[PDB]
Amino acid sequence: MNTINIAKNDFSDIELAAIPFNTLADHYGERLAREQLALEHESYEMGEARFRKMFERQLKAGEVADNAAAKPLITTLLPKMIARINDWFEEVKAKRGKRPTAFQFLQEIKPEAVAYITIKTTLACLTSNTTVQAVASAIGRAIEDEARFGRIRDAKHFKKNVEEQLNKRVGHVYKKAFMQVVEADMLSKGLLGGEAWSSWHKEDSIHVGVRCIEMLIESTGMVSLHRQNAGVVGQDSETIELAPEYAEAIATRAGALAGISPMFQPCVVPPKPWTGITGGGYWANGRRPLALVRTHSKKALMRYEDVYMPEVYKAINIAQNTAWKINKKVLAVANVITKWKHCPVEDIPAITAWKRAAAAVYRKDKARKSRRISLEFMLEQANKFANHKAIWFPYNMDWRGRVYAVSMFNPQGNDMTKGLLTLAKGKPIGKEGYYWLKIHGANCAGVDKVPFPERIKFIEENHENIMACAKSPLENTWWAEQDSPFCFLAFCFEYAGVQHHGLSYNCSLPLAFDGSCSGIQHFSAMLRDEVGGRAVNLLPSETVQDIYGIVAKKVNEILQADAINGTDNEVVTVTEKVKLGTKALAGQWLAYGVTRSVTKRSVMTLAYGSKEFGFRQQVLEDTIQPAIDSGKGLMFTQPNQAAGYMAKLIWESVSVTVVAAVEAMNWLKSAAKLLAAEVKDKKTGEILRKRCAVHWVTPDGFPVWQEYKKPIQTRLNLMFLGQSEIDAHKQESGIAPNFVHSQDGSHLRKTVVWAHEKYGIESFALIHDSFGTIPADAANLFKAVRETMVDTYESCDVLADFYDQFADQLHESQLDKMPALPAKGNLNLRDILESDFAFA
Amino acid sequence: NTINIAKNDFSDIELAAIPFNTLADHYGERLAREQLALEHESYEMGEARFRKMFERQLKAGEVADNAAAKPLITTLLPKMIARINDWFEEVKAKRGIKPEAVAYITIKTTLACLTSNTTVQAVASAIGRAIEDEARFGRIRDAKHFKKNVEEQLNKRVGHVYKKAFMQVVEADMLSKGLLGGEAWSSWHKEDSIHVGVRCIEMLIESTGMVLAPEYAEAIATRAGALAGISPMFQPCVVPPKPWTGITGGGYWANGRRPLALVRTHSKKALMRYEDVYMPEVYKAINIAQNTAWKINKKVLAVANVITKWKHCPVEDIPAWKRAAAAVYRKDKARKSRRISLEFMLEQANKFANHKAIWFPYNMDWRGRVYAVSMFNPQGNDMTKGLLTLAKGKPIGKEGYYWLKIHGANCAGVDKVPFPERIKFIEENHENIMACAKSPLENTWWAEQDSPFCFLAFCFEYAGVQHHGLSYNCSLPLAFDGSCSGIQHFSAMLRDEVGGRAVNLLPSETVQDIYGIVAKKVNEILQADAINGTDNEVVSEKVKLGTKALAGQWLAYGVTRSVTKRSVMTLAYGSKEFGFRQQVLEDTIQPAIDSGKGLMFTQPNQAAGYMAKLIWESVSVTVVAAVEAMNWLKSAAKLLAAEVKDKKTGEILRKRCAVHWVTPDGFPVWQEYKKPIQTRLNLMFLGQSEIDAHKQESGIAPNFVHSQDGSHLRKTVVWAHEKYGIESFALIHDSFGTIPADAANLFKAVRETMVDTYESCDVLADFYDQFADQLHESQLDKMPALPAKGNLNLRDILESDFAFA
DNA sequence: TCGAATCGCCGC
RNA sequence: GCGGCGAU
DNA sequence: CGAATCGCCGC
RNA sequence: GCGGCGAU
Repeated sequence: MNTINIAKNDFSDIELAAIPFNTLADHYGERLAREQLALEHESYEMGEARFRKMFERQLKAGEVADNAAAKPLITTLLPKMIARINDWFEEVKAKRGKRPTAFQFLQEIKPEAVAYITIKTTLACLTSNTTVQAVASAIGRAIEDEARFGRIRDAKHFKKNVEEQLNKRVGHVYKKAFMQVVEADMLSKGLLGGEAWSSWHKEDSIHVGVRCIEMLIESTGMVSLHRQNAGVVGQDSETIELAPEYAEAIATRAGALAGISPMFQPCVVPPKPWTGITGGGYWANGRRPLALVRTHSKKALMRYEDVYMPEVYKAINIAQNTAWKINKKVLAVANVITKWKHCPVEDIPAITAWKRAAAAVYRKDKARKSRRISLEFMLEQANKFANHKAIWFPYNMDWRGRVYAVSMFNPQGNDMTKGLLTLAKGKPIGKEGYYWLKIHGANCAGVDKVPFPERIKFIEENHENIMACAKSPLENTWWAEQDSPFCFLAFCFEYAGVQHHGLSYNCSLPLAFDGSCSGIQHFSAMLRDEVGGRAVNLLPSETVQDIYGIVAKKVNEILQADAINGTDNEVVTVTEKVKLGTKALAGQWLAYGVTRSVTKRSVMTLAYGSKEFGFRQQVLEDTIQPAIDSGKGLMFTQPNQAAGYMAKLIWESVSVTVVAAVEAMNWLKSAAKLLAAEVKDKKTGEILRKRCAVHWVTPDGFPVWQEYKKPIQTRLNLMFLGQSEIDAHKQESGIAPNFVHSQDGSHLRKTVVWAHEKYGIESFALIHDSFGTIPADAANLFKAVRETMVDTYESCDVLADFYDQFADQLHESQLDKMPALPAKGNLNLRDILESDFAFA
Repeated sequence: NTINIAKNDFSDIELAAIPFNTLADHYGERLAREQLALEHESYEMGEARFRKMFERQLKAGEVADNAAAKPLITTLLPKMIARINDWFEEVKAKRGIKPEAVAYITIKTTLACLTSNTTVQAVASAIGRAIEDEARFGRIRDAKHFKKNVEEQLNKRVGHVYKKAFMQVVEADMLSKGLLGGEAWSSWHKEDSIHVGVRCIEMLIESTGMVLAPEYAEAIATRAGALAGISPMFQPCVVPPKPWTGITGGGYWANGRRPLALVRTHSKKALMRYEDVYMPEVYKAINIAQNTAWKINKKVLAVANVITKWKHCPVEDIPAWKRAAAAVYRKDKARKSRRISLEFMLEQANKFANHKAIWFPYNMDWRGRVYAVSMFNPQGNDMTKGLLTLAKGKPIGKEGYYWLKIHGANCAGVDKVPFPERIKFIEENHENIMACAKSPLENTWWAEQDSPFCFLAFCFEYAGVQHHGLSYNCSLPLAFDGSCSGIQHFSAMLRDEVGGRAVNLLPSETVQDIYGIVAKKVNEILQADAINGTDNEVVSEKVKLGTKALAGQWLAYGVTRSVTKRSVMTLAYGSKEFGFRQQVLEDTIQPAIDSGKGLMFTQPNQAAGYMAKLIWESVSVTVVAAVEAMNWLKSAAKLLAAEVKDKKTGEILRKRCAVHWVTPDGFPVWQEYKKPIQTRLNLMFLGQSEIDAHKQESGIAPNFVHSQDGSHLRKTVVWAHEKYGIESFALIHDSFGTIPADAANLFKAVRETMVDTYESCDVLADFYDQFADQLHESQLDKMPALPAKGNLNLRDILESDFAFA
């Protein structure tokens, strides 16, 4: 209800405590220590204010039970209510006479569901008319709504196709409106048994809630009952109050939670070097200390305390030390255009389907608001730190070891954020620096599928356009028309500077180089796949290699062959419909024209574990369904048959193109499945080998543990929200994408330390496979990122090491099931050193 | 005043809510209640022990020694210490012992006076005496080289007065020499010593509120209360132990404030590392070991009960030099100490004498060696072993009777002869064994043996077989011990054939005495050394005795297995030629001088040093694998513990690193010896976070070999239980025992596990794989290579009868 | 019978 | 958890 | 200066 | 921590 302010004493400690102050002051002076500790203090202040506004809205909406401060108490009272429900039902049955008027109503709703519906609706009613009648009414109408529309949910098979559309709607009235529509539809089909719901009358609903209110006072006792003006027929009223201890418990938990949810901001001094698991980054001893590894359990964090990973610690601290500053020139442009357009680069002037169209505009209206709120935060943070000579971002890691910045405004964000951020410590650009400055500008414009010589040609041909954009960014919109506009505009400014000030010009712009498909690149390196490696530019090639265009080419080759040969159409009975043959289906697709657009997402999702089944849903939504809406797709007479046909063709094309990827992810999936199973002798039933997690260690020395854990029980209501064992399926789903991500994290970490030690590089722009530095150091970073990758996969056999980790854990029945290690290929790793387009 | 945790807290250990039916359905309610009563009582008994100890410290002003008073003192010392220097600055600013010691001496003397004259003068006068006592005596400490010699004698002295008498005598000897300065101690003015006191008191009240303040008095009390609850006197189980399914909670069934831990670790973090580890075979061994059902040998107990009332030690004295006078004092302390342990062991054995079976929970140390949890357990002294026998029995049979005879002759001490002789000794004394069994009080022959109570328990069973034939059921454990487990294990992994004969690992016609082997080699050097030796040369001026001259004395005295004996048992523990020279003097040169012999040794230390290099050289050629291994593991640990810094920069390339290895059973062990950066020691008063390089080096070789034998023991019990019917195991770290019928099968199993493990695993190479990445670029050139494999075949091990393991 | 990557921000 | 945004 | 572990008792 | 005893 009412929460005392954390801020007055406990946030005051952040600036007061001497040991955090002295440690900061010794490194960077008292005054930078003053600013940093006050800034970290404000970060905690902003975070507490964030909680208070959300709590106020949730209290107003009756959604306090949804808030985290109210979840712990509800978990305690819920069993007591349920037990009292079940006993009441048994006690009412035992007694003889007319059954109480709520008995029948309470029965169709699950005893768990009534329990939560009463607690939430009573908490909603009390925190937002305390009379028992209004709350009993409010309970009853909620019980009936779960009763009437629940019938649809459990029926179930049809509900699975209406489940998503229910979720896509926001707000109870919209959820209820949609459910009245489906109920009418399914009643017309006769699915619900043809039984139209007879609405409860008001006096019934009142009696439903009162029995619930009584039942909580006996069992739980949070609410208590009070009678006003007893014995007077006019004013005899009964009222409901919350137990103060329970209100104090949410209030204590609300305050406890507000002090541990800061809004992290950039540092005005270099971030605190990591010496251990906790307390890196920000310098204050804080209520929410940073962790080196972002984990879901304290235990998975504790495993890292013992481990000796000097190279992991060095890489994070080097990355933290990178000095950034706000690009004021970009910020000047963004401050203007943002006031005029919701998205500044969105609409530049330049020279059943209806139901699906309505869903699109609804999503578009959501997307506009969500996009703009992120924009407003980034600009405000950018304008805040604009006048600082440098700022710094702390770094930590996810549980797989990938590196992420900690502050909400960070260099790993969207274009506008990336454009608003530049490095602080620049060097004179030089001939080689100018060259990569133009290559970077070419990539920001979207000229990336072309060799470097034509990338330079594109920049130099558009010299006058680039110059005009830098001189008047508001008068020439050409930069906004580019693929990465603000980052392109950032290049335009530095390009203009080099021409004004020559090659002596000091440029501090981050020149990002990104691996084309890092997962397939890594998988191709492990098993030495030549064909896969060439497709992802691991091996030197005549031109840049587009894996989508390659797969599209192989798809089109099948289509042309399946147009001359291939099955005729046939008629199949279904519970008679025509089943289109491959010859018909090929003709439809050739009529559409299959490009890299048709195959792109399928290749991207390959590292995530997607296969032929998942491609059909991709193909339908990405190309076929938009084609029908556009008035194309007359060829797609049966859309699902076309998608399934094309998904087969994409999967065959992908698997023969990158064999190492397909084989390696299968081997890891088989490993996790065996380890995640419980081994029980069928006759005895006893479990011989328990369910086991998956663990490996990166060549960088980062350990990682995959323990996806499933909760035992869960509850779900239609209109109100729902409120450990190893999850074997998530273990198999996650093992291959997580393993390859742990490798690219090690590659990134090994790159920054190698670029820092062999070469002089001190500034790093890092987005998981994108490696950036100032132009003067661009050539060496290009060198460094290739040298690391060749070294690890010459030094280490990551899959064989992985096998050595879990081979002991395997049970004797499982060993025949385990596949062998995939065969190595003919690729030579030293060709990666001379590969122009790997970028990594 | 200490609150009684026992009232509410020892109801929590009872845990009379976790269904005792969990125990009661499987084993019966009375036994379940008794077990829960026993664990409850075990916690109560320990609390009473703490209280009696605490009171005695209270009477003697020793509360500052007690752990309950420490955590305040460590909080209050630096605030005090800061205030000492603050006045030191103020007095230095205005013209008009260590600071830590002044703080510690003030706090201890004040707390003692209040614990046991509350006047401000009386305490300051006592505090003034201690500071003056520290200054005069501390001059000897800070001189220092001679202090290193007298330090050991101060440590042997006990009681503030008795250390003072010694330091008084040494100061005279130093001064009658003149070593401390010739300046006698200048006695503090009695009014100045009270002035120093008052001054230190006044600082204490300003720095801390302790002067005693109530909050500090309840802090000792609440901590003392918590410490009485976590120190139980563990008792044997009357039901089978709870199987270990995890890191904690095994063994005893009751939920406790101090649950059992699978691995005994000094740090909670070291225990936490074992939770993630999957070691199924380690868990099996502990659970089968816990499942062994024991019974108290009543016949042994009746004999023990009477002789313990008549003799301080039942078997010590049977009717059949100033340093020496210090030793008889030690014997008087010895005679006491054994009696307290004896009386408790008798008390427990009588307490459980009527139970049809008792069980012992098990856990392990950080090296993985398996220890029984109860204070009364089968890993005790000869009388404790004799009081305990297995409950499960099988008819003895011809094979079992043979091993019963073999066990008896080992208890008699005939363990250096072949098995047919060991058999023969028994029937030669067959009439004496009967008489000992028939009337143990009338015949004292059983007490004369090397392991009398075990030999008496053998006498009872040997009589029992003769009464009822081979049909008679015997449940007595028959323990067989490897001659030297460390040398055996080291010789196997490096395939040293020469070592294997010495430890009887190879099949041999006769038992091999490794002490005899090294001694014969020493004699051979000594004989040659008389023929060729460095001449005596004179380097006051003293003549150094030539190697031939030193040989002549040693040859006149002679060298026997006993002289070499220690240097090889110490060798597994890591002792070296430097260490050897002392022990040779103490064991062989010192008793000769008391005997009147040692006339030949003109200089004892010259003989000890000359001897020392002869055992070490003879040891090195006798067991080359054991020496060659131990250097490699030590060399590794030294590199891991060292810090690598850029010589000019000092920036640390590699931190001090602990060493880690995994036993073939899968038990992991991490060796992290840690040394505090600062420590305070006072001469007259009690003494009060980096890897310790010397401890890491000193410990790695013996700790590694212990982890292997524990892995072997754990492997042996699982192998013996699964391949063979054996369900009852008597285990003492390398001694394997079972009922006589099952002995021959365990006799087989202990070989098979040892052979199978070293054929399958190269343990030292695996150890390299663990620290290989940790080694720095400078260290890799320094690191020695792995010692070479030898020509020993491990298939010979299963054939040897004398290895016993 | 079922199902068909990680991290953050905002909203409920 | 659900809805949307963004990063790889 | 620097020459095994685990218990119990005592200080 | 130091001293004594025991197990290996």
